Amino acid sequence: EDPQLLVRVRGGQLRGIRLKAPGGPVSAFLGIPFAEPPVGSRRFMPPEPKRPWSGVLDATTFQNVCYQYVDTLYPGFEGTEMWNPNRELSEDCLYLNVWTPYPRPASPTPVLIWIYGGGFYSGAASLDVYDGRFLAQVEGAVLVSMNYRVGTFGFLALPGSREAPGNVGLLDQRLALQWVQENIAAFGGDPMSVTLFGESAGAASVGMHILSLPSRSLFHRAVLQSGTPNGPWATVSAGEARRRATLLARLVGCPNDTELIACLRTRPAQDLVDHEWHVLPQESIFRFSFVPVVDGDFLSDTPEALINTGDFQDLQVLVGVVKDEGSYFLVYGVPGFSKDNESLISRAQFLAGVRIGVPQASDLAAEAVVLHYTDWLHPEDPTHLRDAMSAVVGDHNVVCPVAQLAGRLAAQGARVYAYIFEHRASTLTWPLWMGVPHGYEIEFIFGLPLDPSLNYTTEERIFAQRLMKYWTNFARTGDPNDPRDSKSPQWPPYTTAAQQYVSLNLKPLEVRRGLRAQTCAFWNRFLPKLLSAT
Amino acid sequence: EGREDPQLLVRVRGGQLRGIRLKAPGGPVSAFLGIPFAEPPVGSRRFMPPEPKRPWSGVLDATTFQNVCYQYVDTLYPGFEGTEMWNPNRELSEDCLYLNVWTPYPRPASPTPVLIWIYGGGFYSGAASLDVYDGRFLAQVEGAVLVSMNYRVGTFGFLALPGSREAPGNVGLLDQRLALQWVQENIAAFGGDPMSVTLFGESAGAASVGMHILSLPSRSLFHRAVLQSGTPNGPWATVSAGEARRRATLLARLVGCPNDTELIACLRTRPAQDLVDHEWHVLPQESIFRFSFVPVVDGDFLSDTPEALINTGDFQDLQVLVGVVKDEGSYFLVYGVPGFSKDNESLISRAQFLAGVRIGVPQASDLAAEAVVLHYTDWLHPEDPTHLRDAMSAVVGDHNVVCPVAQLAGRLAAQGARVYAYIFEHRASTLTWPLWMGVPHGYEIEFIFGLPLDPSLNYTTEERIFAQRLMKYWTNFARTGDPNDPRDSKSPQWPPYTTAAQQYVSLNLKPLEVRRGLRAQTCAFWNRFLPKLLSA
Ligand SMILES: *[C@@H]1O[C@H](CO)[C@@H](O[C@@H]2O[C@H](CO)[C@@H](O)[C@H](O)[C@H]2NC(C)=O)[C@H](O)[C@H]1NC(C)=O
Ligand SMILES: C[N+](C)(C)CCOC(=O)CCC(=O)OCC[N+](C)(C)C
Ligand SMILES: C[N+](C)(C)CCOC(=O)CCC(=O)OCC[N+](C)(C)C
Ligand SMILES: *[C@@H]1O[C@H](CO)[C@@H](O)[C@H](O)[C@H]1NC(C)=O
Ligand SMILES: *[C@@H]1O[C@H](CO)[C@@H](O)[C@H](O)[C@H]1NC(C)=O
Repeated sequence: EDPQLLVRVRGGQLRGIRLKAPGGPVSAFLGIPFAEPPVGSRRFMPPEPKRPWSGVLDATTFQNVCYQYVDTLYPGFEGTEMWNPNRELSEDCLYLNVWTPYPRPASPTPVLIWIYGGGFYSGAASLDVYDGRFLAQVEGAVLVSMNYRVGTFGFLALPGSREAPGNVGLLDQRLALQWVQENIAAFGGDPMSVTLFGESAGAASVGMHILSLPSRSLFHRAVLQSGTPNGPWATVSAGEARRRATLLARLVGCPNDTELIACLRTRPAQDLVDHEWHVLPQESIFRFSFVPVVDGDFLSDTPEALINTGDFQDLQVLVGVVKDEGSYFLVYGVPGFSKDNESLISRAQFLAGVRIGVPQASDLAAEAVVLHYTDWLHPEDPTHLRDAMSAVVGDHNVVCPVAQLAGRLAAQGARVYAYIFEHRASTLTWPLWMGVPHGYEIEFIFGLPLDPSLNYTTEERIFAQRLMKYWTNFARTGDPNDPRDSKSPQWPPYTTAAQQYVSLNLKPLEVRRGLRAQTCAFWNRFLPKLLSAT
Repeated sequence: EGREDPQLLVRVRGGQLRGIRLKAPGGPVSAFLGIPFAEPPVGSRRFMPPEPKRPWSGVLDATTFQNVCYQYVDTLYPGFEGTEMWNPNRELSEDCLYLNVWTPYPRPASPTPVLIWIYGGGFYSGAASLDVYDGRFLAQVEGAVLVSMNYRVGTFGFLALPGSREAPGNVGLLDQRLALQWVQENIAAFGGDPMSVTLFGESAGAASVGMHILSLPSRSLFHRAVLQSGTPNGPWATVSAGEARRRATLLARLVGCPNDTELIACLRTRPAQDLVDHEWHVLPQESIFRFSFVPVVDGDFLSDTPEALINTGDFQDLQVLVGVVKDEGSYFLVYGVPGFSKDNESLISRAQFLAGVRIGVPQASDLAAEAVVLHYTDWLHPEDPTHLRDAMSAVVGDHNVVCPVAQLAGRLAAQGARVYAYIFEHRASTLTWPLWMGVPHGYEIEFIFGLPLDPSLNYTTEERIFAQRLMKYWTNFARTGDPNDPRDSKSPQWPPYTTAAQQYVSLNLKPLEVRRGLRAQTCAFWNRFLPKLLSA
């Protein structure tokens, strides 16, 4: 019995496992329950706190993945399978993981809490890319990650109902946050220095915690990677959540809300997942059936309204995007695209793809997108059209929403730092045309290139080490720069005047100005004016 | 005759003429100035198509420029060469339908290509007699025969009660056409080749050239065309029958004139100046680069709209040269946009930019105007008064000239025409407008006509060489339909504009540089997006 691996938390005693990191050991406590299992009558309901337990709970292994859809577009392919569940699926999935230095930190250490992405329909904290050991060992950080409910289980809502109120996956995350405030000191973590970080739907999640008052006493800083609470996909209205929940119910033979929710609770988990992708209003990509709802509770108003009227004075945010945010999504619905060819498309296929990639756009608004993204010197060139399609989807769904948030936060007191991530992993199994796809910065921030068995280059290991420092410097101080340092390319704050951000690549930091400024003016200022007049 | 220079006596269809021996820097030229080509369009003839000039007895003196057609005279900046250089240099009269001819001295032995200049000035102003249109240098240096005609402007050329007999519209264009007919019948008397006539003009003059391309009866009267900083398509060069009628009727009321015959009859009783004094009061909006009396789509001279005609036309037999100056819009901003002045830097605010766009794009809805502001904003510096000033210039220039030209060039190329496109980017060293205005509308003309060759004018040596290059491109085009010299292979070549490659050349002090896409993205905005917005 190694006393470093034995911790007492409020609910009882835990035994962790000593893991090997490249430069030394780390203590890991995996599969710690933070809620009562949300099963049977507790499906669709807010999480309840975990009852205390007897003896010593075994926290040496990852727990089950929340019940979710599993991707089958390309069986066996690493590019898709690296995001699929790696533990058994279950509705009993509300557990969290903690990595700490070995021996445990002498003095209180900054805490980073990772919230995974996956469209609010998928994801798990057990995926290898989310491995906290490298950050623990190298940076001395305490790293925490939680499972939260996804799909119908986390986000099906009959708004105003007592028994399916909506947003329960966000309340799962909040309970884990509450757990960290109460327990993280036992691991050497500093509960007065918690940084949320996440990617895609996890970044949207982080933003929702910034915009929900109860969450704000549970952290101090935030990192939003490739995702925002504002934007086209991260929220639905109460009417539209009700519509989808009602249509899903109908699809599974169910059945007054009480009666409808009750019948849904009798259905096997897979029966719900079976009909998950039949409730969307259009043929679309980058669109997810069950997501956070503007309920007037967790979210007091729309994220747009909230970001425009918020006071962000004692907040620090790190935000950014990858170079090719849209590319990944094109192979999942747009005719002409595939990982297995160069996806050189016709102009006809481009016009069609815009209707799928901007599914809420009217005929005129779709036409304005096509005209803006056409290179009128090469209007029919298949490479330009393919790359333009990627751009439309990435800009609409991620870059322009990020730019808009960055600017509101900055304008309203927040200290903001922005980046574009431009390095394509040498190990990537997706084709060259997709570039630096959505999700492929995470492995560098988590420090996976430091594991020499993973076949990254020496430059990537050095690069990962740089990114780990920025993120953990930010966690420590709300500033990604070194306090004592190498020095003379400093990462400057993003402001609404200068609009400075940095390129994250194998070369030293480069400061640029304007995150797609002209194009995001199109999406953020023109298109809203268009369809609100028309 | 007897004691008189035998090289200056020529007979045309109407009778005998006496010209004048003028000095060009390189040697003498012959000029026959003030040749009547129509009956004076005065009295009962006002607003009516021109009648060909009846023959005269004796020898008509063709030694001086004749009267300028009655017109508005610019008052904005009195005594200032920037404005005065375009103002009338002879007395104003409705008796003004004269044309001018310049030829080598002695007149060429074998038939020479003819260039016909059609001046600009909004269809409300202009004269063939301005110094800037002086044909002596082209005649002397290139051996060209150059013709320039006066045509009626303002109400006198373009006021229309469409469908009427007494005021059918387009009569100023009919004046231009009669001159083209005159050249056909008569230019051989001067050594010009009637089977090789190339038109050219700037602004309204270029719109006019394009209307002759688009009008059947004019097509037999010339062989190649050159349109500088203007087009028949676009927002300002024509008006619908209904808008022409509305403007004519409003003007009539304003001068105290109530049946079209009765209305037009009463208009003919009014002093020419009364008409001029009210012509600016009939535009539908507060605007710039908009002109009250302009060609009308009558279903006669213009059988449909220029847009329809350029889209459905067969131009296989057409060789055309078209282009633009670097700063088409700057000039116009000082005649209407609050914030702008020739006497300061015109650093405007964002509020002044939005205001100006309403004036610069007068026919735009609120949504269209905001699309323009959003497109032209530098979102890295949205409040910077230097960019705002220059975006205001660009809006006006792109909407009214650059994108219509891009448009025309593409339709013509797509439909068989051999097209050559340029952008002119040299700012004359003698320009009196402020630097912020760049290379403004009309300031290439003096180089094409060769004024820098006159040492009394104080241009640089480099500017003289550059003028000689341009005169060669223009006359080579006139001669052959190709502005390149066949023997000179060392100089860089000017390639034709095509839809595939969209090539065009920069005209400046440096050798020709080929560029691709004449403002392709922005003109997609004006030519493809806004039209689709309009339908909704
Ligand atoms: C440059 O000169 C112009 C011409 O007078 C000035 O324009 C005026 O600006 C004021 C203040 O904004 C307005 O009230 C007027 O409407 C403008 N006059 C007109 C009719 O153009 C301009 O202010 C000058 N620039 C500076 C700062 O010296
Ligand atoms: C982003 N990530 C790297 C974390 C995981 C990749 O997941 C996707 O398949 C992206 C495409 C997608 O969202 O598909 C959902 C639609 N569906 C369910 C029909 C596949
Ligand atoms: C022939 N040129 C274009 C080289 C010079 C034209 O000069 C102008 O007046 C341009 C400004 C203008 O069109 O004035 C219109 C307003 N108005 C009529 C009141 C003077
Ligand atoms: C690329 O691959 C996809 C999938 O089979 C196919 O539908 C598409 O037409 C292909 N394109 C070309 C032109 O090879
Ligand atoms: C040109 O320069 C001369 C020589 O200094 C000067 O005296 C003359 O007035 C100038 N004329 C013009 C046209 O500017």
